[PDB]
Amino acid sequence: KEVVVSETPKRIKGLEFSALSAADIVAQSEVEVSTRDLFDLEKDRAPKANGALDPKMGVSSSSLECATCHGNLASCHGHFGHLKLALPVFHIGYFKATIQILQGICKNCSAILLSETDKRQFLHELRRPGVDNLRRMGILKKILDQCKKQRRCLHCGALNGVVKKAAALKIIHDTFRWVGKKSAPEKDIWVGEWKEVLAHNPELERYVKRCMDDLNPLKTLNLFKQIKSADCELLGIDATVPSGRPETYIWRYLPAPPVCIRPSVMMQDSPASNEDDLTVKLTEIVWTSSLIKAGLDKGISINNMMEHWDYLQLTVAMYINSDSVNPKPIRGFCQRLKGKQGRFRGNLSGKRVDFSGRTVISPDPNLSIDEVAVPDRVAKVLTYPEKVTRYNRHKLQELIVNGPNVHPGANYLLKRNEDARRNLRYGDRMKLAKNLQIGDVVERHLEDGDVVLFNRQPSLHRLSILSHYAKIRPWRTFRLNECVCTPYNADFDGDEMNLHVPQTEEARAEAINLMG
Amino acid sequence: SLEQRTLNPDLFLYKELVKAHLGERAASVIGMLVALGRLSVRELVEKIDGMDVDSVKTTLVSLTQLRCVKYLQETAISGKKTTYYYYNEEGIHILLYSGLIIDEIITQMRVNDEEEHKQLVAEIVQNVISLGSLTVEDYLSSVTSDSMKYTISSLFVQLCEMGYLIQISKLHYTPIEDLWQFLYEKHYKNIPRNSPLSDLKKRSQAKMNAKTDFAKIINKPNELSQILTVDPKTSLRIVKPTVSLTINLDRFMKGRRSKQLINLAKTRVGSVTAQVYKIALRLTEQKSPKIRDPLTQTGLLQDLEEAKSFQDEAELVEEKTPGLTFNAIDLARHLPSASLINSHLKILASSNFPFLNETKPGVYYVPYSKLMPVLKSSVYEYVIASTLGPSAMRLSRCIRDNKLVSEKIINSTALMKEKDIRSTLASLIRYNSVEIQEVPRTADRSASRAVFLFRCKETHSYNFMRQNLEWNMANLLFKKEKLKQENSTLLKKANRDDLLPSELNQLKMVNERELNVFARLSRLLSLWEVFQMA
Amino acid sequence: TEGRSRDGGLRLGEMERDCVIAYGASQLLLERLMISSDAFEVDVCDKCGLMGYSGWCTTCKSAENIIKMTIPYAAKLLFQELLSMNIAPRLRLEDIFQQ
Amino acid sequence: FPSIPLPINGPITNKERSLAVKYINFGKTVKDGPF
Amino acid sequence: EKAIPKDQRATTPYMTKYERARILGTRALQISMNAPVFVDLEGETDPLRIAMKELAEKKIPLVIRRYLPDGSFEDWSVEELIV
Amino acid sequence: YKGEVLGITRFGLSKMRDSVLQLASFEKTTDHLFDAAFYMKKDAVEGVSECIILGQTMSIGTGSFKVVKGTNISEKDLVPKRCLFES
Amino acid sequence: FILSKIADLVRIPPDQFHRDTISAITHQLNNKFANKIIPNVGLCITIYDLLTVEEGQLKPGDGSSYINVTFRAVVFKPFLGEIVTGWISKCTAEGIKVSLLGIFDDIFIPQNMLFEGCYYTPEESAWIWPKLYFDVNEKIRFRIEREVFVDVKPKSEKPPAYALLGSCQTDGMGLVSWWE
Amino acid sequence: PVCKNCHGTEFERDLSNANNDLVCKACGVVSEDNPIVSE
Amino acid sequence: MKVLEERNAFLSDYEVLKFLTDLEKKHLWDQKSLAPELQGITRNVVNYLSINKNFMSDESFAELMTKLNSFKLFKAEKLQIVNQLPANMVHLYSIVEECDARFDEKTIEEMLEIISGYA
Ligand SMILES: [Zn+2]
Ligand SMILES: [Zn+2]
Ligand SMILES: [Zn+2]
Ligand SMILES: [Zn+2]
Repeated sequence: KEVVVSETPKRIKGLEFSALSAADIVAQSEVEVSTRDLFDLEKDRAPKANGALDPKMGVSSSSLECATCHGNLASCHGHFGHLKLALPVFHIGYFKATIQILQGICKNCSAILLSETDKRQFLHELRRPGVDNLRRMGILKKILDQCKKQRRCLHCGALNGVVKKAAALKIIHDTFRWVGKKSAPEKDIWVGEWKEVLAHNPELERYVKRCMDDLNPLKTLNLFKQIKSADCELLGIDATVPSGRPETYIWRYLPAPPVCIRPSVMMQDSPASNEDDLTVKLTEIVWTSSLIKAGLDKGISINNMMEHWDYLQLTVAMYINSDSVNPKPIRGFCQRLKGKQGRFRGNLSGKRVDFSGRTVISPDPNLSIDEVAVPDRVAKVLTYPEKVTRYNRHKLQELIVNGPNVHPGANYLLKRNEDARRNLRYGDRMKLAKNLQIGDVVERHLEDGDVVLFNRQPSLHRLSILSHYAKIRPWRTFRLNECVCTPYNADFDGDEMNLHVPQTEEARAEAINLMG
Repeated sequence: SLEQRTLNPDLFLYKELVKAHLGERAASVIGMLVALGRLSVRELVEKIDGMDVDSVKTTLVSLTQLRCVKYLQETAISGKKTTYYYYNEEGIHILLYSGLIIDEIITQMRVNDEEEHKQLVAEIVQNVISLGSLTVEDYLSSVTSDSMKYTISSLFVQLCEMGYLIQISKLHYTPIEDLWQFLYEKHYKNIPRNSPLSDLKKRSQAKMNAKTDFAKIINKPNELSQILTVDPKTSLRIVKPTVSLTINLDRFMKGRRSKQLINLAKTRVGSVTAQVYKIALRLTEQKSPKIRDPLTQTGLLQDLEEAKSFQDEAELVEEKTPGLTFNAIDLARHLPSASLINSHLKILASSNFPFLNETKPGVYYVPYSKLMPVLKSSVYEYVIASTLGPSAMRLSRCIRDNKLVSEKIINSTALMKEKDIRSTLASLIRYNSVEIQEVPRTADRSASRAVFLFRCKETHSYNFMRQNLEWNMANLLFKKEKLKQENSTLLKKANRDDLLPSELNQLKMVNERELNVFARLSRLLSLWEVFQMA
Repeated sequence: TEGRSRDGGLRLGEMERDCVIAYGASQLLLERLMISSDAFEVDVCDKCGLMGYSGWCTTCKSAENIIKMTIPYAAKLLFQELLSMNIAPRLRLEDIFQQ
Repeated sequence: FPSIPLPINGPITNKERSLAVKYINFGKTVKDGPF
Repeated sequence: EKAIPKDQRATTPYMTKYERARILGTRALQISMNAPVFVDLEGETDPLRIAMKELAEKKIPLVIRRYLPDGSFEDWSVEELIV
Repeated sequence: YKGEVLGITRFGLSKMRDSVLQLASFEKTTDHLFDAAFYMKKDAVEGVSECIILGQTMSIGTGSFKVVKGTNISEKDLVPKRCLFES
Repeated sequence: FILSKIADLVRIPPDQFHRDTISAITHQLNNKFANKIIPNVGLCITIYDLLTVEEGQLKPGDGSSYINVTFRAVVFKPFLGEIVTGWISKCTAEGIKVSLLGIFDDIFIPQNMLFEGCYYTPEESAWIWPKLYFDVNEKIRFRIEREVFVDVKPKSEKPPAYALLGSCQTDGMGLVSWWE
Repeated sequence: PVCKNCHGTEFERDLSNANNDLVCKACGVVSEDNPIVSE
Repeated sequence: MKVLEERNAFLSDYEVLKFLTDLEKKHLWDQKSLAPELQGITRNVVNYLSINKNFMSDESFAELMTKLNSFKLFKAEKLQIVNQLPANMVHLYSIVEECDARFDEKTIEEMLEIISGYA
């Protein structure tokens, strides 16, 4: 019940992007992957304890069950897990945009290296209603030099030089720009603070000018954490969202993807599973980040753990983008979204289509233009959905009783009540023929009158793909007329072309009147 | 509570102060000013959603009256006058300290006892600023006509001339940077063309004059020669009744810093000399040097040859001020013995904490600018020793005086076993009281062939400790009103009567438990405010 | 599946996608590239808009604001690969009608 | 779940139990006042 | 930005190449959803071929709503266009 | 049409038309997506190669106009049945 | 017995093109609204009339015609003090299960405005009276104070959709044949 | 394993026309369409 | 789903039987065909309220009510007393407040005569 349900159909007006927080990861996650090894030695069929291909993280085979949503392999949409790092590291994607917003702030009190009446002129060029991405990113080139051409801040006056890379993927702050006026307090502290270690082991005198202060991912996180909300608008980010802080641009938590993305493919070269390269990277993260957290608690040497936290910085910057290995190379995330037909060309722009076929061509004068001739062995595989109506009811009762062996018959049937389909080579057909509720859909064979596309495989121009009528002929090749071979520039010397058959009623009508 | 603990700066403090004791409609506007900086009403309505244009002005006049924002006007040559509105950081600290000024009138006005305005002088501070602004006619025209208020009106010149009741003006309700500009442009238009020589000094010729204007124009509220009326009838002296006045934060803040520093005495000496130091401390509070230093707020702090002068003359201000350098003679009459007056003060100079140390012979005084840097490092190291191990108190002092320690001299200078120093030092990289300094002895900064050096870095460790407490104040404030959301249906019944005999249990055990919160907040606020003496 | 021995299905590439849009045909382009190839029924939340499973959002756990739609499967798995590294593609929806 | 508390954990003293009364009636004035 | 009557009717009066590929496109799947035809069909099948016959006698019960690029309507009944 | 002759390279598209889903299908994919989520951009999808990835109806050709069914009715039978309001 | 001016869109499958426009919009709104509850309004019984009707749009992939339409339907909202002479067919040991027979039976109304000697007696009676009793399947007067509307689905019988608040505070409350 | 209409326990994978569906011989209702191969 | 006006107006209980009986009339001969879900609720409204009247013209329904609302402004209770225990004043005591101390004339016996008129 006695309660209504009602919702309009909706659309998508546009994508809009953001990096999500260090608190929205555990919001959408549901498991945790504390432990390391993927396979318990219980020697069961699905041994996965906590930190593995977990059965309530997803399901990676057809004989299992997803313990969260439910379903075997068609019902599971995939679910996220999360990790928890021991101490933070840098993001290899945002690595450029975590120094270009570190060249702007001070390095002691961490305020933007700008005066007060100057900055108000800058963000006045943001508030006007005509601003494009051509000029929005252009005017941030001027906000950054003006922070780099300004040596000392406002709130403590401490001198700030330049900060750049150190060419693994760590960055250092070149703090000393003296011309001849070396009588600065911080320079006097620098020679005063450093002279105490000259007493012991004075071999370090060839290491003076190369030594320089670091910015490790535990200083910068506790450096970004006190830059105020009021000046975010001048260095790229906006406020008013939760994840609008700059604290969320270096790894402190990282999510784990579902196993639908990274499925455990069974090669069946053995009774062992060929586990893909993406999980064994996600396990070498959780083993390095485990013994660090137990390392600082139990107590291990500081010169020892500083390379473990430098290994884990180098490992998380391989799980994303494997260009930074700096050497059979491991495939990563970024190593498959780009490339020649990795994504975006062979998966999203250009897909693989059902209901197609590819034989050789051979000439035929005796049929008309707009009729391609089709062999009958491919004419009783390529079906076409055909909804029952009172106009075509007396035909479609005569056709379902032919069966899928004589030519004008059907391959399947889907009633309005039924949910999946019904095959027609199994079970009695005449008892199924007589009922045929007027609302349902049969799938007849291809028959002469249908609307069939046709293209050459190297498609030079827009007249390389044309739409034809059909005619069912009893040989084994695609006959077509002589005059139509000029757009396809075919030559009948052994080459082959493929056909497409649309399967709506509004793309069956649009292929003729626009591509006939 | 991980949703709170991550993406919330000091904006989480300023949002829930106005959300606690004020309506919901103003917690959304001051949350937008801090998150965006400054913006006028013509684009404030574009940022928020759910508030009409004149409903913003109705919302904006609420925090106008309590001085929770600060305005500005700057016109254009082509356009009209635009009212840019900023955020007030000192007007809302009053709403933070608001329970403590009531107990600050009592601990500073001790001449009277068994008075019949104890219930009233506790209410006048609740009367002056919970109404917003205040003037003299607003309380004398009350429900009581006479009520011996000639005593009560003459009671307030005792309570205004001791401080923190300064007449308000456009100075306190404008910020500090938008005043300095147009006077610097006035002093630049005061000196014209027709002098080509040393034009960089001519640009600074206004700057030497604008300093003398700056300390002048901030004394205009402080100056007491125009705040009270000499009137030859029915009295002797009285404040001018046409004066719009509120409370002031500074002499409360200077009195709190003085209250903060007598507790260092009770540790470094017993309680005899701790009783001695209170008397000479409290008498210099009404004229002490400025804590917040409006000189150093915003301006020419960038260059050292000006930044030196922000404490060169300021120490000469403290040394050559007549009204605090006490003679060490008049202290005996204030204590309820010029030998014991000098002798119990002789131990102050002998202790290595420079209070009552540097002076002229015979006339002694407590310096400030070389003292409060030693208070801030003394309180912070005891917090580390209080909440975590005493081994960290040993290590943090060790790297302090020993500049740039390595891991071999740390076992020469201090004495602990090697396995235990990893389990204490690694708790100090996580919280930033130590740092790392690296020397690459090989090519391209390789980590296993490299040794590491340590440092104190005596600013980064105090910023993180400041904001480690600004969150914990506001997180305890988060469980203030959220506790009052459950059990709310009988808080209305407890506010509609001015009796189920079993329901009353569920009103006291929620009320005794929130009694702990205001005491826990006051102790943490004493732990926080030390880090404001910048 | 690519391969005649792997039971075929042929590749409508990117050279042949541009040949279709030159005709102006805008309904079999939608049919040949998600209906007969890659259809999948995603239910996505409206505010803080990102997809969830059968009836949940599992990031604002209220299970109230949900719209049934359908997109290609190869954009369901982009919106989780692009989400696995820290990029959040928030979806913003309108209704078709009432311009 | 987190350890290591601050040392400010005391049963409330009547020296400051009166101090906590001045807070709750301060906001009761302002909230029940104009705003 | 609203309905634009026959006085301010300033587009071409001709059924373009994309109209008759859409009107026939969206009429034809109505016939496969048991919608009633208007024309005297003979013994005949294939709801597309009964849809392009119905366009010859101009008995489509539809109307084309042309949007200008400035957010303006424009309506044209499908009998009114000639091809 | 934007003020300067500009090529069809990487250097030529980042000043011609900026929209992140379309630029991902060109050469350098991920370098346009990370700085997209940094600035927290917003692209409304109306391009040809952006309504392919989402499975929505293209805006050019035979998708430009929209089709409406007439309601063949007027106000002559849309009167209410209101009677005996209050007496 | 009051109207409620609401707005909605309604779909029409293309086999309903022979039936004219107002006869079909009435049908496809009936099975959407008949014996239904509205979130936070009430129970629409049957659509009263049509206020204005717009022109039918087409989703391009669908082929049907979708019309947005504003109308009012008749819905009962008695009063916050309305007398209602319902019946009963259920009794329990903590209140009284007074439900109007025929229309809805999702109502539990208490007796919290009566005297000090009320409990439950499990001998066909409500309680012992200090007085002709009342039983099921006869006209029983009961009025209304309040109602509670929630629309919650906490996924992981007491139907919480439409529950009224009733009392029997004065005399004659429990049976209509006690008076007249 | 079990049909929704006849509840048989024997299924026959039909590969006669390259569909590779899964269906019983009792009634003829397909149990799973579009197989997901282990690539 | 936008509710424009929740309580647009009032409608009397007679049109809940009057327009609904004309819906019963063009409903393929209800109640006498003895020899979906929308018609059971439609049937359960007609038999409920008409029995309450039984156990008629609308012009006579109007003349009694215009005399019934002799109130100054608080009238709207004149519409609810159409089938709520007719021909009794001890039920009219419990309907509307503060009318035991306001109506002490032959009005309360004239409202007895109106409520006994149609009953
Ligand atoms: Zn699941
Ligand atoms: Zn600084
Ligand atoms: Zn959501
Ligand atoms: Zn079966």
